[PDB]
Amino acid sequence: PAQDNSRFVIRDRNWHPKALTPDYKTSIARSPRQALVSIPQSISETTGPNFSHLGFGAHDHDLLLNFNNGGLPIGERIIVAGRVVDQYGKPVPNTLVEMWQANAGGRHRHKNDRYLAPLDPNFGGVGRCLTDSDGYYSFRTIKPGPYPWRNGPNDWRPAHIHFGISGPSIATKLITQLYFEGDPLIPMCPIVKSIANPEAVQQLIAKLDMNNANPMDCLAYRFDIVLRGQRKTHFENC
Amino acid sequence: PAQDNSRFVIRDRNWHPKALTPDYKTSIARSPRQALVSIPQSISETTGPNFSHLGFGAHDHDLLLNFNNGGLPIGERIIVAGRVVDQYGKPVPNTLVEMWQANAGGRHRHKNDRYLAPLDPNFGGVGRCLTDSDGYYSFRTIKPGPYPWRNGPNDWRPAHIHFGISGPSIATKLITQLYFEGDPLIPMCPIVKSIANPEAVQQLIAKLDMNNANPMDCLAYRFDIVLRGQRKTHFENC
Amino acid sequence: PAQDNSRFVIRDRNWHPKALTPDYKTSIARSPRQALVSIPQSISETTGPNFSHLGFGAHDHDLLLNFNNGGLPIGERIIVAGRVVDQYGKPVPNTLVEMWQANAGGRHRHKNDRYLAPLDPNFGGVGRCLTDSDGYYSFRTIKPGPYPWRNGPNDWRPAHIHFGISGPSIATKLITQLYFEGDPLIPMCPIVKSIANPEAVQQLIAKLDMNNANPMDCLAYRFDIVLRGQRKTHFENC
Amino acid sequence: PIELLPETPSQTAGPYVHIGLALEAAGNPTRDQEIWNRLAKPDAPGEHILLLGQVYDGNGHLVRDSFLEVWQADANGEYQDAYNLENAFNSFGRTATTFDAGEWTLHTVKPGVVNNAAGVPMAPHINISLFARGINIHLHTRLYFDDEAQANAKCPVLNLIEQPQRRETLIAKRCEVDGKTAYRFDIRIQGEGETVFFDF
Amino acid sequence: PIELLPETPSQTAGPYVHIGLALEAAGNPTRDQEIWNRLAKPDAPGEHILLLGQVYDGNGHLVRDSFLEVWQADANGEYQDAYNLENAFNSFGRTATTFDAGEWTLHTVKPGVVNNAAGVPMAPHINISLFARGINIHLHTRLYFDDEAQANAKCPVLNLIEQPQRRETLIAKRCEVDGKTAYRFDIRIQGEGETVFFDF
Amino acid sequence: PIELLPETPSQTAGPYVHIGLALEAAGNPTRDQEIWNRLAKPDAPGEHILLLGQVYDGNGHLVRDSFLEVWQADANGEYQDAYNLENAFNSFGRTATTFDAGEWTLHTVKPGVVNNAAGVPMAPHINISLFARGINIHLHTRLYFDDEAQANAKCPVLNLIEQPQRRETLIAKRCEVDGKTAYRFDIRIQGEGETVFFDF
Amino acid sequence: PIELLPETPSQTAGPYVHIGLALEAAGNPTRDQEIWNRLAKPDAPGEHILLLGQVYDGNGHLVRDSFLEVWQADANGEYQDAYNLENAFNSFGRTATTFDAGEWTLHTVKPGVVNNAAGVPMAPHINISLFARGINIHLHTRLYFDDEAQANAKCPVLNLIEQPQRRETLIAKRCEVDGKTAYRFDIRIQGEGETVFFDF
Ligand SMILES: [Fe+3]
Ligand SMILES: [Fe+3]
Ligand SMILES: [Fe+3]
Ligand SMILES: [Fe+3]
Repeated sequence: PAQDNSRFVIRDRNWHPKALTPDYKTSIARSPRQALVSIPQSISETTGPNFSHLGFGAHDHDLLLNFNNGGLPIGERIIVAGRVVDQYGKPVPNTLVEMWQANAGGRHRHKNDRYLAPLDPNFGGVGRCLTDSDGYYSFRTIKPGPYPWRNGPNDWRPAHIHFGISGPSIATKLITQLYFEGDPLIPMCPIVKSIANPEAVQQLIAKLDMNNANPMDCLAYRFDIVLRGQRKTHFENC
Repeated sequence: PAQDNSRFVIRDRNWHPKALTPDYKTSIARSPRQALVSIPQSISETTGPNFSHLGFGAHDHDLLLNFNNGGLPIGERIIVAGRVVDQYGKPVPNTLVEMWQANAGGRHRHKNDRYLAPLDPNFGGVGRCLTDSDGYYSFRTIKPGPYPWRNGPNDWRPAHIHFGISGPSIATKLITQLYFEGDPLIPMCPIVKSIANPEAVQQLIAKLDMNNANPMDCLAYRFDIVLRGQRKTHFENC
Repeated sequence: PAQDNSRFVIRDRNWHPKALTPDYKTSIARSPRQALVSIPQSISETTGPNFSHLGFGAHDHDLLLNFNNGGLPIGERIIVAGRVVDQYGKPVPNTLVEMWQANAGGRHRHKNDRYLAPLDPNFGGVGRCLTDSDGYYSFRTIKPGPYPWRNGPNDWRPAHIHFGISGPSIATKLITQLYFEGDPLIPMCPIVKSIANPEAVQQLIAKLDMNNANPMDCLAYRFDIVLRGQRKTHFENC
Repeated sequence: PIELLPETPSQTAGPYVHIGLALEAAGNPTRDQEIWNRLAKPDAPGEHILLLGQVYDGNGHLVRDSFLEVWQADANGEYQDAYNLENAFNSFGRTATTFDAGEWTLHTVKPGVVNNAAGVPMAPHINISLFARGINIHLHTRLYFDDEAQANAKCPVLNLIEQPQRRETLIAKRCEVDGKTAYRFDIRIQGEGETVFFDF
Repeated sequence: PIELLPETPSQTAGPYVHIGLALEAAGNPTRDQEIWNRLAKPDAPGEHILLLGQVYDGNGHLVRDSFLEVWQADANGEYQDAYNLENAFNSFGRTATTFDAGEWTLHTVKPGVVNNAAGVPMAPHINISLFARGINIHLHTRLYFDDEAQANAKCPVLNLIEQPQRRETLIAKRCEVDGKTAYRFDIRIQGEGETVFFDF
Repeated sequence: PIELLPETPSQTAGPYVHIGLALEAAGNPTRDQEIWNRLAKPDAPGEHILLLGQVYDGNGHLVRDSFLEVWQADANGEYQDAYNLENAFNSFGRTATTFDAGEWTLHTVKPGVVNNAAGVPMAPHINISLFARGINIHLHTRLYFDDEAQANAKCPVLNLIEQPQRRETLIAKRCEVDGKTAYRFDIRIQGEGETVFFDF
Repeated sequence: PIELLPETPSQTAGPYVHIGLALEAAGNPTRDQEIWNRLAKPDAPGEHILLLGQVYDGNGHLVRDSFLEVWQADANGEYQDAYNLENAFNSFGRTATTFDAGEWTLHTVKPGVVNNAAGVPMAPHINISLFARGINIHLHTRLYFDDEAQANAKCPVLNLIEQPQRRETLIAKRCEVDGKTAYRFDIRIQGEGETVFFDF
């Protein structure tokens, strides 16, 4: 069993996007009108699942090989690497990082995606990696393309990869999106503009990593994730 | 009886805090959804109570002696003085200034305050003073300490003293809070941030007054209150 | 026994306060007129006491409980934490950090303090803590209040806690004072102004640490101490 | 344009408003002279009435920490500004709702008629100011009486409210508490049946 | 003040959240080992229950693309952090609502009592995290049981909610589906009967 | 050039230094274990001596609030860094002058000979650090003995002081207090007969 | 903090201070009414005294261009602020030291006892302000009498000076010049036996 020995730095809800962001239409009916009730951290909030004993497949992180129907996917071959640290800069080892995206044309392998860009018979779009001792993760995929959506009459989502990070607790569990360096669609997207601070948007932009690129093969992008700062309990209950 | 001979400058409701300020949680359910109906000023609005004949006790303004159970309060002895003027710079004489606060630890003498900091057996936290001929008031008290409250998970109110000023009319009546110079908790408080303009937050910050401090005894703080401007009626009903 | 294997970076006596600083009156008769004689470092200077075997009491670092006469101190409950590192950034483990202060009112528990603010029957004002493996220390106390002193006619010491740090040697031994963030009394104090460089005064100002504060309980302040750099001896006696 | 000195910004009264403006209600000892809910002494002229009400937020829940200030004319329609506890009538008074008494009470006389700036008579009204935690700047409102239907229909202030259904919120329903004439005035800060708040 | 590294901002899980976190529910082929809605194997200790519920938006319409994550203790009140599919019980699980199944399901045991930081026992609860399109940052809530009324009134977390009417939204109503013990938990994100959400 | 992290600036010990570093002298209750003026226990090896002195300012007046810290080797010329109150000898100790006792006292043994970095032997000395109000940064000095004239003339540290008349200030005069061997060391911070202070 | 209008900076009175403030001592013709060294007319109440003294610099040399101003109470301990030359006694006076008269003189009565702010009686004193070339901002001092030893030991101002040796500098020694009661008060601006100067 797990023990209550950790405390997590309180979330800055002015840094994160607000619940009600009108330009992103679906958020109007799906946001609370009442205020969130603040509760102190206990064993329920400070503990979380550890996925070290989960059986990962050999190609679970390799989106170029985990679907495979006798071929390679069409699109810009890239490596998406980075490190998962907390707010104190301390690495987060053996944590679960899950990712999903669309193909080179902006089409997802889902029944609800009725977009006219075709599917890639060799691309699924799912990945999962367990961070190492130093908090490092790596994925091999193709660069996803942008896609339109029914929000505004001419709205386009930028090229992105959705990310899900577990962390040491359910208090650190985060779901976010990675964007690509220089994409002109970033300042136009309502989901990106749900974030009020422009410095907060910068944390979501993956930078081109030529150093980590494989010559004559694939490019690379760096994306570091910062989870809530973990500290030990002190002076509690006197 | 009182007469209708004065008109008051209309309140700038963009300077003052708005009714709905989401970060201050309790303001969500306690703020009008409908607009305020604008009405002209009549004898009902332009008149107000005069408290010159109220029987003030000797220590009503001295919080160091008005409670007293055989002792002096623990905390930073301070003098809180200032002037009450209207928007035209005209002094407001013989007006009621009332104040209340917490002790040096952040504990109020109220049954609803369940904060763990102890009560000071020699401190009440109430004060009242009628301004002199030039609009000056003065209080002698101890500097209150910050206190936590159930809003966000780690929200702390800065050191403050609540103030109530009557003025010539019910139209000039105001309740506000005084904050202390250089307190790092000021830009972090949701109640303070309910005021959008930072130049407005500055009017609430009491400045250290070394010139008014009693050497080897107590320090002093200056806090000037500005009420709505009073002008005489002209060209009304032609 | 201890050995001579270390050398300490020479003290910058223009960074530190000078001996003769006229505005701090008592420093006129208590400062050398002759110059300090410079001597090389030997085993006498490069060694110092280790306090790992000293019998620390349970509440030696907790000023909220180490005096106790059936109660809790009145004042702003705060945690004073930080790290002790040398000029190279190397942590200083198992070192002695000692501290002393006044109460919430500015009164010390000493016979020579004749200031009119009362003594807190539940507060002593002494604390000691041995740093951990990474150089971290922590104290739990109440925020001291400013106090007047006979220097100038209206001189007031800012809120401070005195600190004593031993370090690896007698050459690293230091006594300093911690000041609090945003206190308007800091640029007016003659003892503070004894330090010419304003960037040096900044090292003495403890910053508000919200991340280390215990929600609904107490606030926290961060204060990092930097001692003289320790390096190994090279090319000595050829 | 011409800029004057800015007015000091308003801040909420806070939860502990009672320790400074409603000492008895805070469970603390009172001073010799206090400003409370007894505007009229038994031997004062006019029809002696009792006012009581509750305050509701947007979720229809009671506001158990509200503070109210009232300003009204006497039976002859005059404003007595010179506050003194020896007077048979005082035009000013304060009241509050506590956790024990989630309902405020006020002992006064029914006000007389007063004219507006234009000389037009206004219906018998009581000016109210509401303060509480969550209310950044106090709310202004008026209390009108249901048995003054003729005057309420002619009031220049009440007719400034466009919709007639909103005017009804400012009208207090006549009831009886212990054989005494009483009027009930419930304030709904937000939502369905929201009370009209003024700006002047 | 002391400024730490800012946390990576949250973004909506999006409409296609299922392809990466709920593969079977997305109609796509699964991997060997998947994190899903069966926390307890039929041979696990404690009272075996079935949990179901629907998620509603502000217009009273169903959210058919929501993704939920649960975290609960075992029958002895212990959190099993080491996730393994060979375990009789796992404290973590994942469920979702599809266009086919507008209702989510979860097969588990009733959690035992766990204490808070101060050592005060909390009532049997299930920590829930809600993700969906339109939800920028996930919503945190707790599920409580109706047949645990005594413990529910003594819970330090449930008593932190000022209004008693809002505490009822976190309480799941007991029913029976095919002779198996079931509890229904509907979540109303916005509007009337809006579920209490937490911040920690 | 190369810049390292700046050292934390020094500040005066202040008048109330005693409450934190000399508890008994402050008239306050002591803790179980304290660092004080008894370096050597009666059964410790070496010649047991008693040290005492006074501190003078620039006007020849007594400094009744000074705090002193000492660091010395044992009789065999070794530095015992592992501070423990169970040890027969401790190389470190603290003392102070109060308004009651304007003279400090220290109970120790005469130190042995220790070599410098170059291998040259230094004369028997005690390293002293002086703190007080008015002293922004502590003063370093050494205490030499008058009955060690031969060794004092050969000391590489004592010979770094250009003028011979200044070397005499660091020399303690042998006297007798209650039939016990004692040495007097008076410190003159400023003026005529000023004590040599070091920098290292 | 609150910043007021800065005070006009002080400057030295200069070597020719006499032409504007001590006309007779400058060898220039006087005006009808002059402020000088005769505070008491021969018919005034109280013990009539003569005050004299010299002013020395840091090298023990005489200051022959100093200008002094005195402020003292009468025999009853009262300050006579309304300056008029027809009065038997005036609380204010002016004296100086010239190249001819390197000694200043003052004819007055011995001041009575006055209380401080707290109501504690101060010993009989004379407030002195010293001006001269080389003195940028005037020096404030007090003159006390030696035959008032009992009152001098109980004075709250004289006991504010830490060192007893420095309190003796403010005490004037009693002598007799031509059968008239005289007190000598030498002022040493700098060095050995330096007079105590005040700040208020
Ligand atoms: Fe408050
Ligand atoms: Fe997407
Ligand atoms: Fe101090
Ligand atoms: Fe000149």
